[PDB]
Formats: sequence, structure tokens, C-alpha cells
Amino acid sequence: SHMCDAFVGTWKLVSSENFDDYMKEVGVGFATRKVAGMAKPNMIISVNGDVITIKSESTFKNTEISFILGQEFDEVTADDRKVKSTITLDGGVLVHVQKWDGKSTTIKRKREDDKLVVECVMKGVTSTRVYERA
Ligand SMILES: CCc1c(-c2cccc(OC)c2)[nH]c(=S)n(C)c1=O
Repeated sequence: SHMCDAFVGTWKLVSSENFDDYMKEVGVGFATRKVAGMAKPNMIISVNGDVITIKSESTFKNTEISFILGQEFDEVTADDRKVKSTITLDGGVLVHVQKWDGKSTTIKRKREDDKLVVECVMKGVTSTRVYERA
């Protein structure tokens, strides 16, 4: 076993707060905000050795990232940014930093009771997205 074990599984979005405002701060345009904001993604998290995979599947887009903690990678986001990402584990929280165009956003994923809570921060704007087991 590894501590990342508690993230593994299939998760479904059950609530979202302030996500439109977060998307605006990121620079997402109107039509993508509207359609992306409707989506109810599932997130599939798995681990094989040192490699963590996070798949997100929705009616809007499907995405997949695979990575090693602390090792930067290329990511194309659901809203089509080409970003450089680094994901670390800080005190049991997965911390995902995306950098593009001189900008940065941080996505934190944590287990809280039976939920997986996702906090997305762009400058002063935070969105909270709650997932439960599928
Ligand atoms: C903008 C991408 C994004 C989504 C998301 C939103 C809509 C559809 C979708 O399809 C896979 C994914 N969800 C969360 S929780 N975070 C942290 C994101 O960065």
C-alpha cells in the first residue's frame, strides 16, 4: 500500500461552487464556460508503481493525465490550455500547479470523510468541487 490509495477509484461530481467565476479568472471564454459548467464529470484515479493516472470523463470532454509526483509534464486541459503541470503530495493533499502564458493556477485534491474535495484557485478566486464514490 501507499498513502495515494485513498484517492484511487471512480468518483462522480456531486456539487460545485463558484466554478464559473474560477473559469472567468482563468480566461475561459463564454461558450466553454457555459458547456463546461453543465458537466458532471467522473474522475477515475489509479496508480501503477510510481505512475498516477487521473482520467476525467464528461459529456463535454474527456481528459487523461499520467504523471510521477514532483516531475513536470505537458497537459492539455479540458478548456484547451496547453499548460506545464507539476503534481506533488503535501501532507496528504495532491497539489497540482498548472503554468501557461505567465499565469498559474493550483488545484488541490483531498479526502474528506467519504468525499474527494477539489479546490481550484486562480489569484483570489476559489472554486470547490465535491466528488463522491461512483
Ligand atoms: C476545467 C477542467 C476541470 C474540470 C472539468 C470541468 C468540466 C468538464 C470536465 O470534463 C473532464 C472537467 N473539473 C475540475 S474538478 N477541474 C479541477 C478542472 O480543472
